[PDB]
Amino acid sequence: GMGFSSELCSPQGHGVLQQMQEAELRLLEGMRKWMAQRVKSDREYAGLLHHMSPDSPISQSWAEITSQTEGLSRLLRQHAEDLNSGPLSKLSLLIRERQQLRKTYSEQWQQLQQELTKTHSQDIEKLKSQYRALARDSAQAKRKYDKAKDKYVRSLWKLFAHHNRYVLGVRAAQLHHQHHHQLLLPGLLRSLQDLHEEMACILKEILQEYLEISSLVQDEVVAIHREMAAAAARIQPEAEYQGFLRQYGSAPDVPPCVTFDESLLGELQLNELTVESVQHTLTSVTDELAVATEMVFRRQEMVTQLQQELRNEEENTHPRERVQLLGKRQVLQEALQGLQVALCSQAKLQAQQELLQTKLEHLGPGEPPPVLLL
Amino acid sequence: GMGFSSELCSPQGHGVLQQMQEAELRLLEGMRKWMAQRVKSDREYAGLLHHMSPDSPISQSWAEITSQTEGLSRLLRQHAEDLNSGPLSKLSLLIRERQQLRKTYSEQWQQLQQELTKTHSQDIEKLKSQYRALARDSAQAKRKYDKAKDKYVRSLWKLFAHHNRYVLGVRAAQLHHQHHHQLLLPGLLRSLQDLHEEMACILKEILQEYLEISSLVQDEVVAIHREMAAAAARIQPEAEYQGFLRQYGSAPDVPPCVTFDESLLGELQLNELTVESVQHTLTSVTDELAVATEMVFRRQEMVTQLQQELRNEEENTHPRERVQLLGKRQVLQEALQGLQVALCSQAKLQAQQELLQTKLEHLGPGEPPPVLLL
Repeated sequence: GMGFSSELCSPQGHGVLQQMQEAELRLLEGMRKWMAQRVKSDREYAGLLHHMSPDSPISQSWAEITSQTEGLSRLLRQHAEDLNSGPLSKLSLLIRERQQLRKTYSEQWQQLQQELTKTHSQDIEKLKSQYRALARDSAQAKRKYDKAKDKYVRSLWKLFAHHNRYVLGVRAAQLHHQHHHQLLLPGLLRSLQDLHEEMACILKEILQEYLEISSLVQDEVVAIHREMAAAAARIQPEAEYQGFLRQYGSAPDVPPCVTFDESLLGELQLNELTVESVQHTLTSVTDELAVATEMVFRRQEMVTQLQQELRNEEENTHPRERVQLLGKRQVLQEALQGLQVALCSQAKLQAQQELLQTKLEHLGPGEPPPVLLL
Repeated sequence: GMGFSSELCSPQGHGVLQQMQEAELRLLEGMRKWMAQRVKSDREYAGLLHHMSPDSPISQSWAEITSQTEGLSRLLRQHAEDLNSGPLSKLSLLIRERQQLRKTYSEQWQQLQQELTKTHSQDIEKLKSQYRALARDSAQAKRKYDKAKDKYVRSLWKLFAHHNRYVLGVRAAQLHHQHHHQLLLPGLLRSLQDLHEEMACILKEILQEYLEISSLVQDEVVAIHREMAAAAARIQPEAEYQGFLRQYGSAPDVPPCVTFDESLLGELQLNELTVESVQHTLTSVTDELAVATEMVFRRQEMVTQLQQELRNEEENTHPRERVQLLGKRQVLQEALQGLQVALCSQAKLQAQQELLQTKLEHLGPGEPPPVLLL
C-alpha cells in the first residue's frame, strides 16, 4: 500500500510533509477560533434568553413556559463552559504537541542527512584524497629505487595499510546508505504518518465531543421543550375563570323593586272622569308597542346577519388566525345588547297595555262608575 | 354552573371584572416584551453563529460542519422573523381589541345603570312628588266645598288622571327592574365571559405558535445536527493521507551508493606487511561491535519500557482523553529512531568485521603473502 515511508522517501517529499504539518496547524488554529466563537455565541444567547425574565390555568402555564425558558438559558451557559473546558482545551493541546512534531521531525530528519553525508561522502573523500597522496608518494620512492628500498618499503607499508582502511570505510558507507534508505528514513516517515493518523482519531473525537455539547436537539433541550409544550397544552380556555369566580364570586345584588306607595292615597281608577283618559292611553301605548316591536325586529335581523356572517368566517379561518374575528364578535356583542334593551322597552309597554286592556274589559258594557262626593 | 352572569351580577362584581381586564392586559403586555426579547435573542445568536465562519476526509467533513452551522445561523434568523410577524403581531392585536372591550363593557354597563336609575327611581319620584301635590291640591278644594264643586271636580279629575299615569310608571319600572337583573345585566356579563374564554383560546394558540417557531429541537434543527454528526462520523483517520499520497507521492530518491574507486589503484590486501595491521583491526572492530550491541540493548530496553507504559495508559484512558498520550508517543518516537541508528551503527561494524575475519581465514595457516618488488 501507499505511505509516507514509501511515497515521500525523498528530499522533495520532506518539503511536502513540512508544508502539510503547517497546513494542518493552520486548519486546527481556525477550528480553535471557530469553537471559541461558539463559546461566545452560547454565553451571550444564555444572557439574551436570561434577560427575557392568580390561580389561572394560563397564569400557571405562563409561569412554567417562562421558568423553563430560564432552564434553557442556564443550559446554553453550561454548553459554553463544557465546550471551553472540554474539546476547545483539547484542541489547544493538539496544536501545542503538533508544534513540537514540526521541530522534532525536521531536526531528526536533518540529523539522519548529516550522518549519511559524513559516512557516505565526507569520510570517503578524506580516505580517497589520502589514498591518492600515499599512492603518488610510493610511485616517487619506486622511481628513486640501499636506502631507496627501505623508504619505498615504508611507502608501500602505509599505502596498503590505508588501502585496507579505505576498504572498511567503503563497506561502512555502503551499509549506512542501505540502513538509511531501507530502515532509518522509511522508519521515520512511517512513525510521522502513524502519529498523524492517531491525531486524526483525536480530532474526530474532539469534533464529535463539540457536536454533542453544542447540540440544541440533545435530550436535555427536548426535555425542556416538552415541559413548555405540555404547559401550553394544559390551558383550558372554558375553565379559565372557575377559580376566579370561587374567590371573587358573590350572590346577585338585586335591590328592592318599585311597589305602588300607599302613603299617597296599584289599581287603575276607572270612573266617569278617567274612562276617556284610559281609552286614549291604551291607543297611544298600543302605537308605542308596535313601534317597539318594529325596533326589536330590526335589531334581531341585525343580530341574525352578524351571527351568520361570523359562522361563515369561523368556517373560513385557520384556528390560529381567529384573533381577526374579535372585531366582528364585539360588533355582534353591541347588536345583542341593543336587541336585549329593545325587548326590555317592548316588554315595559306590553305590561302597561295589559293593565289598561284588563281594566277596560272588567267594566265591559257597564256604565263608567260615577264619582260619589259625600 | 358558575359564571360572570350569576356570580359577578353586582356593582362589586363590576369592579372585580374591570380589574381582571387590566390585570390580563398587564400580563399580555409582559408576554409581548418577553416574546420581543426572544426575537432579539434569536437574531443576535444568528449573528453570533454567522461570525464563526485539499481532498482530505477531515477537510471535506470540516467544510460540511462549518457550512451546516451557517445553515443553523440562517434558521435562527427565520425563527425571529416568523415570531415577529406571527404570534407577536397577533398578541399586539389581542391587546388592541382588549383595550376597546375595557371602554365598551364599562360604558355599556353604566348605560344600563342610567336607564334603571331613570325608569326605576327618577321617573317614579317625579310621579310621586306630583301625586302628593295633586292630592293636597284636591284636599284644599274639598275643604273649600256652586264654584267649589267645579274646582273640586277638576282637582279630582287630574288626581285620578295622575294616579293612573303613576300606576303605569310603576308597572314600567317593575318590568325594567325584572329585565335589568334577569336579562340585560346577566346577558352582558355572559357575553364578556364568552369573549374572554374565546381570547383564552386565541392566547393558547398564540403561545403554541411561539413554541413551534422558537423550537430549537424541531425537525429542521435535527436535520442540520444529523448532517453535522454524519460528516464527523465519515472521517476515516487511517484513510486521511491516501489522496495526499496519490498527488504529492513519488518514487524513493536513492542516490548512487559508494563503490570502491578503481582510479586510486574492493579487496583487503593481506600480505607480510598488512597481516599484523589486519589482526589488530579485527580485535578493535570486535571491541566496537560489542559496545554497539550493548548500545542497541539499552535502547531496545528503553523502547520496550515506553511501549509497555503506553499499552498500560491506552487501556486506562477514555477514548476522548487520548490527546494526553501524544507526549509519551513522541518520547517513544525518539527512542525508536535512537534504536534504529544503534542498529545501523552495529550493522556497519558487523560488515567491517566480516571482511577482516573472511580474509584472515582465506589465508588460514598459510605464510603471509610476501611483497614482490620487480
